[PDB]
Amino acid sequence: EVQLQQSGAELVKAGASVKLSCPASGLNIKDTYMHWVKQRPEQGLEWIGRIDPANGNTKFDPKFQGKATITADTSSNTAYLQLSSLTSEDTAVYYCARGVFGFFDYWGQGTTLTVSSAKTTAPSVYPLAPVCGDTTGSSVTLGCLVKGYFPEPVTLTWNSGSLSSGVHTFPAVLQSDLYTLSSSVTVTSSTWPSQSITCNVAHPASSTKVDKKIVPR
Amino acid sequence: EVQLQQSGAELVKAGASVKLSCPASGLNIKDTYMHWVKQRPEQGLEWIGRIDPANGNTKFDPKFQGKATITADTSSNTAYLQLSSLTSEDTAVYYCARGVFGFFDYWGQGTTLTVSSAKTTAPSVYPLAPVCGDTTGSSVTLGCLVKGYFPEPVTLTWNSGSLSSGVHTFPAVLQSDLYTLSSSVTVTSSTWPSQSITCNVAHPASSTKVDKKIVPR
Amino acid sequence: AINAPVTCCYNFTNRKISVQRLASYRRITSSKCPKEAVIFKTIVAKEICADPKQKWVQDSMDHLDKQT
Amino acid sequence: AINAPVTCCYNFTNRKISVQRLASYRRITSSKCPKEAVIFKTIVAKEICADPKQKWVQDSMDHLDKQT
Amino acid sequence: DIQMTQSSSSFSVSLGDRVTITCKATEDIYNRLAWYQQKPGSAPRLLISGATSLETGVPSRFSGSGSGKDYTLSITSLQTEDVATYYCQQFWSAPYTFGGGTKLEIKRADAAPTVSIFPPSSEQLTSGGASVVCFLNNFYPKDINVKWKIDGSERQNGVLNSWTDQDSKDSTYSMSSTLTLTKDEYERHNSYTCEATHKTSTSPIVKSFNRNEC
Amino acid sequence: DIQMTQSSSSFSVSLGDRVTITCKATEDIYNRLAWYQQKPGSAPRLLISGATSLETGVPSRFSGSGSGKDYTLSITSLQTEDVATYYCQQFWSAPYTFGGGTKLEIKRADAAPTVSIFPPSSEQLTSGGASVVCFLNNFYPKDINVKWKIDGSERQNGVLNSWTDQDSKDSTYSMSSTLTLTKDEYERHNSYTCEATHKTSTSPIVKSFNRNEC
Repeated sequence: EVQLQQSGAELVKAGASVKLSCPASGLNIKDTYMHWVKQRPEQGLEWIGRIDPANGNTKFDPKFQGKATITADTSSNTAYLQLSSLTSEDTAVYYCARGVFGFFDYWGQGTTLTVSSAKTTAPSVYPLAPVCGDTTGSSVTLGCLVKGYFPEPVTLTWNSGSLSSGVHTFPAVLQSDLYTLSSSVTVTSSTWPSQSITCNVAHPASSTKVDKKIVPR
Repeated sequence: EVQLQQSGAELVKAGASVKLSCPASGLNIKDTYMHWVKQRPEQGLEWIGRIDPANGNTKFDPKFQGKATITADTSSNTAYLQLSSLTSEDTAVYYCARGVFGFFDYWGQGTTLTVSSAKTTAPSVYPLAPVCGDTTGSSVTLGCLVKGYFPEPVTLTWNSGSLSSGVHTFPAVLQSDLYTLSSSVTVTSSTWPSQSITCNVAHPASSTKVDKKIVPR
Repeated sequence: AINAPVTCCYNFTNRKISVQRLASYRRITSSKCPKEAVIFKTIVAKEICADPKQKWVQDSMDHLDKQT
Repeated sequence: AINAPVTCCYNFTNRKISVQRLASYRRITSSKCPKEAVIFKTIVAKEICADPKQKWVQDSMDHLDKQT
Repeated sequence: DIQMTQSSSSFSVSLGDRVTITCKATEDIYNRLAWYQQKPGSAPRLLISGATSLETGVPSRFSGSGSGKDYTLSITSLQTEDVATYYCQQFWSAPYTFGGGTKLEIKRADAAPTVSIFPPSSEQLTSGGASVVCFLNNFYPKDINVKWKIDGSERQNGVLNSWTDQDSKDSTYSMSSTLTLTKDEYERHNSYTCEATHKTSTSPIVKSFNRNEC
Repeated sequence: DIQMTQSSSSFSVSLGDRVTITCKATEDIYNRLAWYQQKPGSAPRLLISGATSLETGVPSRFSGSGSGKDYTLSITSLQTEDVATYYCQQFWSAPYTFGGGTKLEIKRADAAPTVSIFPPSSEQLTSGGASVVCFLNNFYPKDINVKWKIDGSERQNGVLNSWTDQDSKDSTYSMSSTLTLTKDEYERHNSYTCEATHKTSTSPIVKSFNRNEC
């Protein structure tokens, strides 16, 4: 059936330009209109423009004129979205979709675009253990502070994954061009520090894997 | 689109058996019913039987049981019609057609089956010219008697084809295992025998071509 | 005439249908379709694609045809 | 539901249609079809397949939609 | 089995008028009838199925109707390409069966045949055979009868006949009659006559030649 | 441009009941409205177009209606897989525009957050940084406020927060608050407190630790 593939992820410096691609399979983009849609957590979904791969004509939401350039290739059955002189206001998720009528019945999984100047940086993993006054309840809570890495993602598990209940891994946040993330796990007092509790942080982009044993004090 | 090809022509001795084939293209015979139909000038159209290429089941008109065997091959997308211990009563034109419902929307051009014991025989071409008492009218008529050949067909033309008006080429007839055919052409008295009139008989099966000039007396 | 739409069947119901549920049927034979099919119209105007070769499908057709 | 028939368009009329001849239209988008299309219903119930991209086809849609 | 029959096997018609072909089933067939068209050198073509359903590529001037056991095909403003044979076929129950067919021919004024007779060629005599050929060309209507007479007696053995379909141009018909006999038999007699009987004359047309003289 | 707005951006609902989402257009759009569903990690999915047309692979419990400028999506016997965000979109005229979206959340009993505070690890101090982390786990409803206090003063700089979506299992929510400051600043003070304000109590929950002692 119809299926659209998208670049997936992109890291570009502020002021630079980027070209996102969306290859289609299962249909011929000549027979339709290919659209691009921007999405930000805060301001939601925004239609950018469309292109008729048959004649190369485009239609834009004035708000994106001179910042967005939509182009296509009927041979490779691919649609393109060019963004110029990027700014932080441009970082978001970009979807391309099909829709001769105006609504969109087929979407690409989307490509995340982060406008940064950061470089691929390994993460720093810090253990999170209770203090002296903290060690009385029935269940104890340990954590992990993964800080200073770029770009995303950094998967994370506890005891190689055999410790899944009571695990809370919070979404990453940009802290002055570097991501910070945390994860907490809750076990019962009896099992810690008797049993060993370790967090395993992986950061594919830097080919790093780090294990940090949570030790008291 | 849907198109069925058929063997075209077949010459088999009386008492022998034959297997006609009908290759399909444009559709998959698995999805339907493949039928065979017999047609004779005298007794018309006759449905023989059908086969479900999916399971190999057949249905016959009792009148053909033990004389007709329908089989198919989903891989080659071909249907077959086997006829056993042939008799002159079997010589006719055989069509194969598609039709899950019972009527036939797609046919093969058909395969002519002639039950004979004759062998490929070159034709004998005889000229047909008027007598003495015959040579008075405004337009004269000359002819050609093509006799003793086998099998069909024997195309025929006059003056290499530049003499087409007033030409009557009659259908072939079986005369004791050998075909006989004739053609007549009518021209004006002035043009004959002044102008040269010749008939050109071709018999592909024997790789023969014969030209016979029509001369008076 | 040539630019009329063509209705086709891309699936065949795998569950038989009660004749007391049928109202009419159509024969689909366009070479434009993946294959010949039968479209049943239920008492409530619902359309259902069925296999022309299944005994019940043929028995239904015979019934709807012999019907009024 | 899954075994319903799908109507598709295998041709597009190459001759524009007068709006005074139109009664309604359908949007064809099934991936089962060769491509997205519009089916016009004429005053006399005739169905005609048209290209979604042609100006007159869109102008017609806008009209039939803004109609009653 | 169900037997299908058609009113007539032939109709003489005019370009432009309405033509109706009738089919009658041996028993009710619940609109499970199909109509076919067939021309001299090819397979039949489906025009209508379900008694009313018109095949896509078929001209709208063709239509069919009826019920129970009686059906009819109708062609309005007949075109020349429409001249052919039409068959009805039932698909209610096997064995499937067709009607005997109805052939359409174009009507035209009467026309007497042009008769020409030919003695055996020398080439053929050299091989022991003796064939007398006779052409009866461009006559209408299609019915015609040829009789052979040797010295005055009617002969029936050794005669082979062939007919042509209606001419797309003048709408007439033609025939060829061949009398074939051993060279010895041929030389045993003298007068060879060819006699055509046709609507165009009360008296038959006669062409003949004497073997002796030239 | 046409502006689309939805009644609310959020609804707390129960599995099994009927849910209605409303859309209002800035001007008549003649049934040229579409509805989409979107879950946290993927593109929006078309459910309905033409205001009434249901996409094939879409469950029959979803339906839409309305006219002119007012439309509504309706979900009967809500399923857990149905919990997501719904957007309305207009395609009457470009620029095409969507509604701000309506997020569905599952309702459950109140639950106070479980608060845990953590001092900077030794590893981090070695690099000059000092991060105090605080987890507020499994609380409901989702609204919550965290405040940081150093020795008793409220601080707002250097704090980074993160929240999790509703837990597919217990339906609660969680939060992480991090106070980050130079190792020198960190050692410059003593008491570090984390304060949670939540529906579950008039008085905020407080967790704290003194830098000097263990």
